[PDB]
Amino acid sequence: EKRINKIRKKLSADNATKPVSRSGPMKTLLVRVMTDDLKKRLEKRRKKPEVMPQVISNNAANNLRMLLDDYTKMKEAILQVYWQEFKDDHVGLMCKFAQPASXXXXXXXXXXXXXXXXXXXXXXXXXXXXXXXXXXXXXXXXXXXXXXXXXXXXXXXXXGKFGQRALDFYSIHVTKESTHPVKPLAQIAGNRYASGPVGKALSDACMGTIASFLSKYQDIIIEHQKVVKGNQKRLESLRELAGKENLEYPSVTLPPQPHTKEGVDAYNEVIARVRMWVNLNLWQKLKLSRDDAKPLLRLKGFPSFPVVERRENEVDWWNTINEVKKLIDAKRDMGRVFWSGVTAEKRNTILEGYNYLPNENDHKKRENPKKPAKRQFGDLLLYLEKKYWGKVFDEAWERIDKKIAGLTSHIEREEARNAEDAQSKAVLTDWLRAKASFVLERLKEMDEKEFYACEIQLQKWYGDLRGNPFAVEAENRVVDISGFSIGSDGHSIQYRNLLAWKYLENGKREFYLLMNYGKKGRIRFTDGTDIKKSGKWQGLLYGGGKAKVIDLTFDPDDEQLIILPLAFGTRQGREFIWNDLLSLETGLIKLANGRVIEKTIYNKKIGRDEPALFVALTFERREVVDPSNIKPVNLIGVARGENIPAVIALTDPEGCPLRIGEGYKEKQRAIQAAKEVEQRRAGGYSRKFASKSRNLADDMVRNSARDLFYHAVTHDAVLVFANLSRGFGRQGKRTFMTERQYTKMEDWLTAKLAYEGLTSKTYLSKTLAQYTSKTCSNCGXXXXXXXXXXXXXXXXXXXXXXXXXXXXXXXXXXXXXXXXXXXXXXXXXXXXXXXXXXXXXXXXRFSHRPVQEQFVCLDCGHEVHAAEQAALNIARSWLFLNSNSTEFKSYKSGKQPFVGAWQAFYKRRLKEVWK
DNA sequence: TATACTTTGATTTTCTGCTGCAGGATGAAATCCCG
DNA sequence: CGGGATTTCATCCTGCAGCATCCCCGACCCGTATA
RNA sequence: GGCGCGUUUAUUACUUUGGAGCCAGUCCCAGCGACUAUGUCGUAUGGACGAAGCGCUUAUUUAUCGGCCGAUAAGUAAAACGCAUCAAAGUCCUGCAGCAGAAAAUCAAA
Repeated sequence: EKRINKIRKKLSADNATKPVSRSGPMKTLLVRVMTDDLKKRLEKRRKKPEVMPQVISNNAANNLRMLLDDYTKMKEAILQVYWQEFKDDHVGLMCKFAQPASXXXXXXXXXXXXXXXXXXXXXXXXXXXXXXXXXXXXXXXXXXXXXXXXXXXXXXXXXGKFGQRALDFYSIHVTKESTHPVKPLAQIAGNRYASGPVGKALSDACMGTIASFLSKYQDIIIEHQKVVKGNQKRLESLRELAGKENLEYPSVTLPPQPHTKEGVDAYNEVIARVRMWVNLNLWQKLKLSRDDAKPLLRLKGFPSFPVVERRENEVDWWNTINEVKKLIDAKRDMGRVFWSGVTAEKRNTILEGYNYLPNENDHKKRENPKKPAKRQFGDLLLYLEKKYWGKVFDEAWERIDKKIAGLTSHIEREEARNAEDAQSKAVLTDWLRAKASFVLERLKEMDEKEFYACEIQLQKWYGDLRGNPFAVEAENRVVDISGFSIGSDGHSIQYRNLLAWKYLENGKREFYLLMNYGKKGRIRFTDGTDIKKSGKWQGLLYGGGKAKVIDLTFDPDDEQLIILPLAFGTRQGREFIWNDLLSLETGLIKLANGRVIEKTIYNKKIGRDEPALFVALTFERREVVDPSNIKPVNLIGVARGENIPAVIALTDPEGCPLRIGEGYKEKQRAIQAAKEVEQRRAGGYSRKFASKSRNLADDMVRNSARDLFYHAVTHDAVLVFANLSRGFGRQGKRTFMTERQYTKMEDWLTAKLAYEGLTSKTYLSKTLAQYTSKTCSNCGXXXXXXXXXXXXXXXXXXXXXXXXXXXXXXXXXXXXXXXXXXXXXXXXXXXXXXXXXXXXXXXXRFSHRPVQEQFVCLDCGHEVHAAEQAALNIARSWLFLNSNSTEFKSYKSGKQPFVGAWQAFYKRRLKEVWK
């Protein structure tokens, strides 16, 4: 009773249905094309198929290569010419992509006392439902709608929404007229692809991409205007250094608002220089806390123009290896006169301060730990200093040169045979960096002028040599299928693609995808109804608004007609090809769009270089359940977290009364530990678990969304989430992006709720997260007053005591926190409390949740899991918000804050009906 | 009893993945060549 | 002069919403051994 | 960690997550540790080599038993079957950015 398709057949089989209004919910297939290895997978089994289905016929693959390669070339040409348009005039291209308005009317005016940003910002009281005042500027009425007031209500020059079809791309490059000199269908594709579907799909893709770039660029220009205003407001760093008299000058002026991309680089360079100076001379040598001298923020978020502005820094491995060896062996003789020279004492400071000699690598936890190869050279230097300082350099150089020669001979004999050693490359780079950072100490002692030039060259070479043998080339290749429609004259296929389903022997089908992107016809159709055991080839082409299957006649020929046999499960087909509730060939689902994707999938037998072929037909729904349900006895309190996500508590409607996805952080910590142990040695990543964590996270999100949806439906309940303010994450030091999923569960639950009809007003509600997980379920904050008296505060709720136990660690520490309290209390206590952060002791002992699972109250003496207790607080916080009893009249009139009003609701209802 | 050592700040060079935004999920109609 | 291939052309969405919620680090980076 | 079966997720074969099944050694290269130090000994860290279910029918080769072949142990090869072995999920594309991981430099804090 706990599968997902049982719940959708519980929803869609107890109340009525209704058609959609304008658009619908979208799903997508992701079927794979049966090339050859999908048939090798079939002739390897125990039971074997009756009909060994089909294979890509070795000519369809060649024209797919031609089509995808021509498509990406045309995309790069269009994006390069609009990049050259964008670098010449920002606001011109922004005004080009604005939109048309609609089919409006004779709206209002605001010419006087209202201009623009970059020319007659009019107005209209559009929707009279609950929100009007749409500005919608003109002179093509560009729907400008902005002005966030604050200091000046200035409306945005370009519109509130950049658009896809604003430019009329099919009046430019693709048409035979219009002497714009860049024509992709003519110059690049060689005039052999049809200028119908190719030009319009390429239009849709390129214009959607530049619309997304401009729609990000406008907001980023606005937010960098705010950040540069705040950063000009934060040059009291010059005020403090004169205020403390200890520092002379930073000597740096800020540029204006950058606006290009390289201005952002110069601006953030100056910001980094000032920030490094502030950390070096104010945060450390003068011991100032961060939140007294606020630092300069960095301009982050500036987008780049999409495809053309990528890096492509590709270099070959052995040539850079020989370059590092050339730089090392050039300066060998100058290193000999240096290390045989100056002192014993200064040279010991070089050997000890620059991390050569091993500090504590002897802690043998059942063999020593390994050394980072700048310290193995230190051990060899120590042994040669004992046994043998001029000729120590020669023996050290010969030994490390023999190690280097053995490593490069092993990599040459293993790389150029069949495979990649994949770890000894990293060790060769580490030992080369060690030889470099041993040779360079003439320059790090004599003159630091040219020392930094060779250092940044060696840093670039080391970064190349460690990262570039693990970089992935060969990004995905997509072509689009923009719609399935019969033309105006009812005998044609506009966009020239179909879902075929040639009939097999008994009753089953084959389900090809037919593409005809050449400059010809080659597909025709009338109608049919027979079911004979041959190529009925039917089709589903969506005539007008109606859905119609056809009888289709064509011959497989090597000029056009990409014929892709699909491969999918019974699950995907049962879901949205032949679903017995939402059938095709009736119109309850309709196909909308399609692709063809050549992406790199992982094949286990070799490395990941196995590009497969997926299709991805995307579908829109047209039959939708009408909301006439209530969910009264409901209040399922979804309380989310990173350790255990989605903790569940179910109540009654008055408020009186599961750990979905329990073991989850351990699994991703194990995957992360595998990535980290494969990253330290063997400097890259080993591209096998390059999608393991995303697949685990997706499986958890979708299984937990299934479980939340199940417990919502079968117990006649409404889920109650907390307003986590999307984008919510811990965002610290050891905080991986794979456990930031407080938004993803809500997104997937809405996506399974938007599909199959419903909205976020019948099974999903959201309440405020203020002071949940903090109030005990039989008791009542964050204003822990330490103003009460050093021996023992008595608090508000009755009386307390002292005698603590603070377990502060991150080293080797623990405390009883009373003797230290008396030591920090001095005597007169006022001077103590002025000069103590010893409130941290009380806030570490007397706090709720000492360990980050449990909970301890301060007047109940109660122990709860603080996740079931958080869930009950969520399910009662929503019951407090929209129930006007007495106390929600307060906090809307502004009488009390939220805390006292919620406590007065809670302890009144805790004695009344225990809620 | 301090001097030796440790983790952590801030710049920088290379790569990776995962989320978080923004575009989207094109049918209808009208011209126009062409043999 | 109809068939088939190009060219244009354009469509809707309103909402109100206030400081913690996730985790955990700080705290003491001063401490601590030990020569 | 590696290698294979395949069931349920009310026409097909896809991408995944689980459960269960069987094998995880050799110093040949390299790493790393100790030093009797331009090397010797260890350590399975990485490449390379092999290890990767069982049972029932049918043809055979070898060893046992029987006075042309018959029945056992092993091995070969084939097809079909059974058991170990059992449940779930899928909404994608494009493009940027932001975080985090990983070493590696430089300048400092106590």
